[PDB]
Amino acid sequence: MNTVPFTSAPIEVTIGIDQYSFNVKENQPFHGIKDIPIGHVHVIHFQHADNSSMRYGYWFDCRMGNFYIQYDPKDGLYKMMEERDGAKFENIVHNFKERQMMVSYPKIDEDDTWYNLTEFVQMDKIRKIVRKDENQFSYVDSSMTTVQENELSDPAHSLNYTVINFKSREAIRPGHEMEDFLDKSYYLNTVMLQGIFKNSSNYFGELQFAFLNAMFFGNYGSSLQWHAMIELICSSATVPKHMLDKLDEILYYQIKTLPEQYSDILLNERVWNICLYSSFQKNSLHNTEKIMENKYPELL
Amino acid sequence: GAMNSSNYAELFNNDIKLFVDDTNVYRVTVHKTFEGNVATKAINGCIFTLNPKTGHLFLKIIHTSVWAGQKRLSQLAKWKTAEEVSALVRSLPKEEQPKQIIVTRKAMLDPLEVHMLDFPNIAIRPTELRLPFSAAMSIDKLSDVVMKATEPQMVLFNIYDDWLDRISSYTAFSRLTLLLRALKTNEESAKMILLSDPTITIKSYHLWPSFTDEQWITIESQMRDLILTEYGRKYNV
Ligand SMILES: CN(C)C1(CN)Cc2ccccc2C1
Repeated sequence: MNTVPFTSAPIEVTIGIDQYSFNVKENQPFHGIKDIPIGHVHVIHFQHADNSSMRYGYWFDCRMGNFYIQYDPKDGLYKMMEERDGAKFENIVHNFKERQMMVSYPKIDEDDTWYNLTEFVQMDKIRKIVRKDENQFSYVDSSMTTVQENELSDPAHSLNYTVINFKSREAIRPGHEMEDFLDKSYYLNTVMLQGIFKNSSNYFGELQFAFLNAMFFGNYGSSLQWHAMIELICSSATVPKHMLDKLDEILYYQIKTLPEQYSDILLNERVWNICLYSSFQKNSLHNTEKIMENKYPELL
Repeated sequence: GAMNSSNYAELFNNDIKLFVDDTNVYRVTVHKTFEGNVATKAINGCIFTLNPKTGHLFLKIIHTSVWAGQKRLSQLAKWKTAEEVSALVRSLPKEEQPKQIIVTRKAMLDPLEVHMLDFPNIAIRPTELRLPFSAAMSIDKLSDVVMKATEPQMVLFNIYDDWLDRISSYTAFSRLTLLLRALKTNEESAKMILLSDPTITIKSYHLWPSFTDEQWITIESQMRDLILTEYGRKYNV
């Protein structure tokens, strides 16, 4: 189990760690988060008490370094940093644990939610979507736009998700116009899976990462990407059986975890009704359809 | 964006454009089988592609052979239409290719857009107008060449005959759409109107009778009368 210490908490902020969150008061003696499970990526995120605009946060993996949080009063946000002196870090953390100034990552033992939400997500792929190579961790916020969004303006602060576009030459083979637009199997299996992602695990990783950025930061371009990647699978007549089974599980846990009060903005009526009821895979997503129907029957 | 009453003069400016109407591409008769079930038999069709400024009609005849062994024919029809339009554009010299293609039914938008991906600078647009181009098969010479075709065939007509020698394209399009609206609302009466006087003929190279300016005004008035009536006859007013 690893630890992310905080130098201090000078401004009142709601802090998130994965799907958990807690309120910290202005200058409350708060010095970090302990007992963070090894083996998964994590995200630590922030919403200031004063400006609910700009949720923001950091993707990281404690196996890749010793990371901490320090408020910057000039830029006015909590910043993740890496500590390169391992002895200094161990010493800081042990003192803060002895004084019990740290919250405990509060995982229930029965609970596999975070694993299920992040199964295929890997830090190395996050870092290629979020390009900032001098840090081992990745910053995301509500406002960041995607590469595809920019093509329809600062390239350094973009989310470089894989561009998916159903009405493009990449997706449509000359002379297969109708075939390829109504059955996207070519685009899914040959173009994207074999050509671009290489395997379905990297595809699912980007899909899961896009969902989490949409949920945690209300990042609209990420929500668009999550829905596009779902629709590409569901609108393909030919999908490996193992991919459909896993997709059903992935989506199930995403729908289970989504705040009931955000379904209006984070869920696209058209995509979901099409995927569950009209598409080739309308009968291949049993778990997802059952939770969608019992939790958000209004959407459908 | 969409074409409507408000940007109607754009049709007659100097940017090349085409209307595409697919309503007569897939055409069927519905009949009973010996077993008392219902079946369709397809008949020849056509794509109606029209330059509203010049009157140039590119009538692509759709032979029934193109449906043989195919499923979901009403969906294919839209894609077949888009394939044929895209082939037409590619066959034209660059300086004759349209800058916009206006489809008369919104369901053609995605088919045409996908088939025209090679032409990013050609705008594909819908319209809010309820244009009467389906009544093109009420024009006897157009109907006759469609029904006689024994293979796929493109036939090139000027739907305005020689009208542009005396009137503007705006006025010619208004005349055309009035004639077609009439033929669509009451084919028999409309056709009675156009031929009642045996002394007015259709030149071999024309689609419509050789009316004088004054005779066209009478004709147009009669077509309006017909259209207003049928509208009463229909709603009782
Ligand atoms: C018979 N007329 C001379 C046309 C065909 N020769 C001129 C033209 C050009 C393009 C499309 C239709 C038409 C009609």
